Amino acid sequence: SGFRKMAFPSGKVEGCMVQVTCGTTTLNGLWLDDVVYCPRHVICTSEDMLNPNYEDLLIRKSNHNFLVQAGNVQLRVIGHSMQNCVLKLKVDTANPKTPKYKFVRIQPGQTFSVLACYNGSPSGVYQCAMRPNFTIKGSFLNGSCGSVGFNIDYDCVSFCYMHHMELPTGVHAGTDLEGNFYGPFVDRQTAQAAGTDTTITVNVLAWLYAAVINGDRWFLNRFTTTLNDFNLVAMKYNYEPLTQDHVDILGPLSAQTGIAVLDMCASLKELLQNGMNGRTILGSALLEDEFTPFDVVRQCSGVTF
Amino acid sequence: SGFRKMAFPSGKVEGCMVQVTCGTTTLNGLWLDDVVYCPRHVICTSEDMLNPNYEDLLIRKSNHNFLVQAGNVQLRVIGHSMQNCVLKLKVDTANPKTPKYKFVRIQPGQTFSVLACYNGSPSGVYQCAMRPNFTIKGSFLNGSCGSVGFNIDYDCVSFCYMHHMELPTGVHAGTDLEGNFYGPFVDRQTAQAAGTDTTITVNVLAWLYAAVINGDRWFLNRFTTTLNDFNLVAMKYNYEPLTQDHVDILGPLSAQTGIAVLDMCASLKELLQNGMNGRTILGSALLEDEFTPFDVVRQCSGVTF
Ligand SMILES: *C(=C)[C@H](C[C@@H]1CCNC1=O)NC(=O)[C@@H]1[C@@H]2[C@H](CN1C(=O)[C@@H](NC(=O)C(F)(F)F)C(C)(C)C)C2(C)C
Ligand SMILES: *C(=C)[C@H](C[C@@H]1CCNC1=O)NC(=O)[C@@H]1[C@@H]2[C@H](CN1C(=O)[C@@H](NC(=O)C(F)(F)F)C(C)(C)C)C2(C)C
Repeated sequence: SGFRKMAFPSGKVEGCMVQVTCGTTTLNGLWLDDVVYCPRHVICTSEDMLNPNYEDLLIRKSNHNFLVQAGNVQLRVIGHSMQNCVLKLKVDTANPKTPKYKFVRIQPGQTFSVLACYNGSPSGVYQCAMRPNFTIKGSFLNGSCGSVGFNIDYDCVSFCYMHHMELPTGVHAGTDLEGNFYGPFVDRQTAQAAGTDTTITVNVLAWLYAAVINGDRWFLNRFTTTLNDFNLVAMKYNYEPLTQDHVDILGPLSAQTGIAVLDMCASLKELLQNGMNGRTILGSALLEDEFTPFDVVRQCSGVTF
Repeated sequence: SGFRKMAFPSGKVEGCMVQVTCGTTTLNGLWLDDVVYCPRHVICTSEDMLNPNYEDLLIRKSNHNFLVQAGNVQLRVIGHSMQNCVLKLKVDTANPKTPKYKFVRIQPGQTFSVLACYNGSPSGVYQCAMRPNFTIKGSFLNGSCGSVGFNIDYDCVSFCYMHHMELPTGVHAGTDLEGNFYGPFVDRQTAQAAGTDTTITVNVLAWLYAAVINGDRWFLNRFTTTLNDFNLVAMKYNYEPLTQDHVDILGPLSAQTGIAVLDMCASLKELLQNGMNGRTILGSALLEDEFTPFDVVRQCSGVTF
């Protein structure tokens, strides 16, 4: 029993991380096969930042202008190119620790693990969600860029995020591994602000089921609601619409606990209308929206990699 | 910026985990050099559990009665012995992925990462604290025992916990890697209850400093207090005493922020006396006590391994 914010084991990703230095700027790269992937703003000087012409900056660079280091070992760059907002550096050595891997673009609401890195070396791992406004609530300092977010399925690593920047409220923005940003953000030092955020309703319901499975049951009531009447109440409290596909995805937890999705919706409605009144759920005094249905099942049934 | 509950990278520990099977019971072991370490209750049948004589149960067992598997590879046991509540199984193969390592007994208040495992395979990683009552608030299912807790310093893995059991309130108890329990717990299925828990004051102060560093400043007041008058108020709200050694350990954060430890104590006193009034600190509506001073510095300055 117990329920914790839990990350994927990071060992497969750890063997892929390298340091990339261009002039005076250092950040992290992902070494897979004989390619190193990193944010293109490595080629900017603390100067180019307000309005850079990346295509131009890259035309001046030769292979030797990129120093790539894997622990203590120098990797010679033998080719370079740009794809959207990431650089691909072709190196003379295939990484012998390359996992089985895919590149995926995740949707808002989905969770992943971040391996926070500095100077090509891991500092720590944590789990977060892709918010509806296309930001994440991470922990990233100067030098963190090129840190990656990932999921594991058995032995296949799904790379889904590479970190690029920090926005005013202390939230974070980055790209997929093909270099396209999540959200309306660009890689320049200019006035940018996150859209207002909403609460991921399907995940809050998944979390309420996790609470029942672990024996925290005080918030269950004897009523039901319709999907439509629930969605009126959700909108008022800045919650995403709940769709029929979300009800289908909650099917396994609903089955396991014997509580119909629309019955749990009635319980959430009363929590939103009446507050929690100093009581906690799973040790928390706020409703938690960074667990997917799949995350709940994984932790509560003990799936391994 | 940002502050997250962050675990150590787990890759070094992942290469040490194996499956240990004795008769019908399977759990996890830690393979270091040519020794596998695991909880001794692997030699119990779902029967022996209420009151086992381990010394007796072990006398009946031969080397072949332990099946040890490392991924798909069989490790032959060539010797076995017991030390307190852990078995040491001598195997015919030295683990080629053995990290630099130490065994340490941690004190209450200290934090570590748990690599939750089933069938010798990692499920996830999370951070927790050794509570004052010598329990941890983890996430562990049937088959989790022998999962380990650890710290990293640069390249040295400090193993500090091996998981053995779950107590009534859904909290967890286990041993150091020499087999001695944390707290007054025994490895039998009998009526056991955690002592009442207290809040780790030094860690709550460390967390308030983390909040200032990240720009969350609303709770700072213009007053000071004495260590003695603070400690009267702490005791009333079930907080550990704050000692002069704890003030010395907070020295770096106090220096960095320019807020004297006793000034932050005055702020915490008002939070305890007057509540937080619907406001959050670092996104949280409760005071958080699972970050040590060292954890705050690490995350906020970007220390790597
Ligand atoms: C990567 C090395 C670094 C990571 C930042 C630094 C602090 N925390 C982080 O996550 N990224 C940058 O420095 C990028 C890079 C230059 C400016 N920048 C920013 O993150 C800036 N943010 C913004 O300009 C904006 F989001 F728009 F508000 C900064 C103000 C935090 C420095 C680019 C975008 C090329
Ligand atoms: C390890 C494989 C397993 C891990 C437990 C199972 C559920 N969550 C966990 O962390 N440990 C055990 O099954 C141990 C083992 C038998 C009984 N036991 C317990 O954890 C039990 N707890 C207690 O008896 C007590 F803490 F005292 F209340 C149980 C009731 C949770 C099964 C020993 C201690 C030999």
